[PDB]
Amino acid sequence: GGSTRNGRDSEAKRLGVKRFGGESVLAGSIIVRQRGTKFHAGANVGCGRDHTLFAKADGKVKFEVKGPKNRKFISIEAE
Amino acid sequence: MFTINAEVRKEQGKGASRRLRAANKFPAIIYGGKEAPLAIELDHDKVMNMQAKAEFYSEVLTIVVDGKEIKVKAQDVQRHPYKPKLQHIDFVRA
Amino acid sequence: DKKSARIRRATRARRKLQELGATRLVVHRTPRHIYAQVIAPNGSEVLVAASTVEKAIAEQLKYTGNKDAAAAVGKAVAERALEKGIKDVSFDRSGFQYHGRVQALADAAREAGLQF
Amino acid sequence: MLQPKRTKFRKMHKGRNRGLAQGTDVSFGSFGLKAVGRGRLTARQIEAARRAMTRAVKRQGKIWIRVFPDKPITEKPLAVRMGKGKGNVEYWVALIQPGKVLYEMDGVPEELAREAFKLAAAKLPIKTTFVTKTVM
Amino acid sequence: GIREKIKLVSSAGTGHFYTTTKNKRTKPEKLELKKFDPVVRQHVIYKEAK
Amino acid sequence: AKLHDYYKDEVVKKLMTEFNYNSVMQVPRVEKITLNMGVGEAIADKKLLDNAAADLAAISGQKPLITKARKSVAGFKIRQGYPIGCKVTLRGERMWEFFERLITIAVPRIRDFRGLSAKSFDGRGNYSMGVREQIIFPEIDYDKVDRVRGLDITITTTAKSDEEGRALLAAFDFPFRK
RNA sequence: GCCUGGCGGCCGUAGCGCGGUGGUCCCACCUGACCCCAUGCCGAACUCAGAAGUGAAACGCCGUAGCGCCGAUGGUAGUGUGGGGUCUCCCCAUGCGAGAGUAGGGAACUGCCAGGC
RNA sequence: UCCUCCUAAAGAGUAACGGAGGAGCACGAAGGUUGGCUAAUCCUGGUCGGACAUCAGGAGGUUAGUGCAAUGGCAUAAGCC
Repeated sequence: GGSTRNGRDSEAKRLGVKRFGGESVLAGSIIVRQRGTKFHAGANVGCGRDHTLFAKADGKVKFEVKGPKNRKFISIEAE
Repeated sequence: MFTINAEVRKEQGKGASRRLRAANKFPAIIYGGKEAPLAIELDHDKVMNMQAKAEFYSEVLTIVVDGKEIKVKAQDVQRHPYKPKLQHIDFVRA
Repeated sequence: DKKSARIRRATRARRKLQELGATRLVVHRTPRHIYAQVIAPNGSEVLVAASTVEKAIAEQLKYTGNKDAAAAVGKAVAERALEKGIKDVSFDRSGFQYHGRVQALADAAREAGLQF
Repeated sequence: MLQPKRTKFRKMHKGRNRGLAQGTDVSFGSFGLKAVGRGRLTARQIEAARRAMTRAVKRQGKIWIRVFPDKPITEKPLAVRMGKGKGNVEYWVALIQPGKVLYEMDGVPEELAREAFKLAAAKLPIKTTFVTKTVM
Repeated sequence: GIREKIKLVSSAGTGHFYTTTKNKRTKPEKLELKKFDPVVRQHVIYKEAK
Repeated sequence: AKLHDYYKDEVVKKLMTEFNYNSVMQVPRVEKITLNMGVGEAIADKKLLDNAAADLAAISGQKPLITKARKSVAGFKIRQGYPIGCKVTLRGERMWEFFERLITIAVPRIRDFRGLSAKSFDGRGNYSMGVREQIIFPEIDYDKVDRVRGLDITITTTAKSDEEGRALLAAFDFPFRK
């Protein structure tokens, strides 16, 4: 028969890279599709809707593993 | 008795180990849990004949390095996948 | 386990207050006593504490772990908080309901001057 | 025989054959037919070598088959052009790397095992060797 | 496409309206909601459909 | 009065005096016993609520739980769960009252137990009782409903009773006096 | 110094199992419930008022490696660059270098406040 | 035309008449908030309950569930009231 169909996305991964000086609201990890690979806990709580993680203060990205579940968190720390 | 004459390893790594196997010798390691492990090389044909002797694994062996007798026991043997020869032995201090 | 269920109830508001950087007035309630702790937003050091097991509070009360005891502990913790000079704390239920001794402690802190 | 009862997916990618095999030791039996060289072992070749073994040992002792044909191989029919989808699944192979013990044997004398392994090796495409159980 | 488009008309006397969808097979009653009327700048009742 | 019996007897005199055992918190305690009903896929019945609310509102004025499914998994066409049972778990003083009224109906009059009532055997700690015979009813109409006390009553019991069981108290069926 | 409670840090060298141990200091079960309140019934739970009783359960502490968990050294697989046999796969120089196993470790450590001895 | 996975080479992207599946909706609650709660499965005693209807106990730990495909999620639950 026939089985040749596919969808499209054009980004699916992080943009902030833990040295990245992201200001204001830059999407640190857009189209993660989900709050579980990365959580936002440094600059308050990101993860608005479609779980896009974004900065809330002008500063450097921070990647870290916290919690009892060994979950990965994106933080924003000041320069 | 099972005495093996062994030499210490000047260089470690995959290239050095393949150079040993090209020169018809093979690497080995001795560890005891009380002091630092010692990396040695062995004469492959002699240690092969001691493999073919079936009592190689049960009893206590004697490795001579620099004139020093070390009482060991064969823990595991890394064998070549499709040839009779053998690549690596680890010895636990007995 | 009742303590584990209480921690599961408390955890959502505890992490929400941790993310806001809020100084938490937490309350612990037992059948015998009630405890109040104003804790700095880092969560590691306790700024102000007032307990029913403290003898100065406990000697004035007919029964420890009463609603009157909860009001006395809330008044005491708000008095020591205003003596320390800190204000604008956020109240943590710590898994309990806002009812009875917990509500009485928070109402006494609000009356004595600790604003939420 | 030796086609799997179910598969998660009907067809696979072609892939490439790996470096060296896992399962080089003689584990269950006392003698083994180790592989020296790469190739794909068809289920029909596996069955033919098994029958040669079993009749050579006269259905005595016990024989282990350590490999399984879990990869479907598709072939296009005759006089059809390229494209128009992937072809129909025709037969099943096991990817063999050097050092893979293919068969195992126990309960027989060693020379009878060698004769049975030689008659199986005459049916297999890849070069094989006789191996014996070794303690480590 | 069983759901069909309806209006919600302000009860504050203005011409302002919202639009939404509703299925009359399961919800035949008229939908009433307190919505913001930007002409009046207050939250008022919105009920009437097209 | 059975709560006063539990507080009073078998505990306080002899084992307290001669040879000490550790705790009245360690001796087994009767927790909330329960009763359940098991009606079919019909929803139109009111008889289940009638009997359970009668046994509850002979003293109280409350209603039983109408239970649909704890499991919420159905082999029928509707997976959501139809209301197909009643629950009354007994409670404190009313628990002891219901246990006492069950004893004072079943025990002192030999009516129910013909032969050996224990036929299905396994070990792990279950006592459900289904009489299938109407033992008591509070109204003047003794038996007008379709249900004949087929409901199960669950008592949880480590059925061993070893020391004074095999000493003097077995179970069986000879009413005697002093 | 010891024990207990609360809030953390760190998240299996942190847990589970087995055995022992603690009591109107503290905490748990526990007493009662019209009343502050709640059960689609449930003073189970949530609450409130607390004369007695035991720590039995839970919880805390200690011991035990049985299971989880961590885990080298050496070797192997892979691979960047350059070169070489190649029919579909490898080899050499050099750089990086696992995973699984092995020896072994492991019955957490720590900060603030409060209470009793 | 749109969505999900793989191909796709550990950033994004990436073709074939390549390998598999779905969508052209639904919901005024199936949205918001507050308060509360935790599954699948297995072993047992009892009314047609029989292997699976409903209770009670134990084991287990998310093997469940998500309005609908697949993927990534989810216990502070986004799962249930």
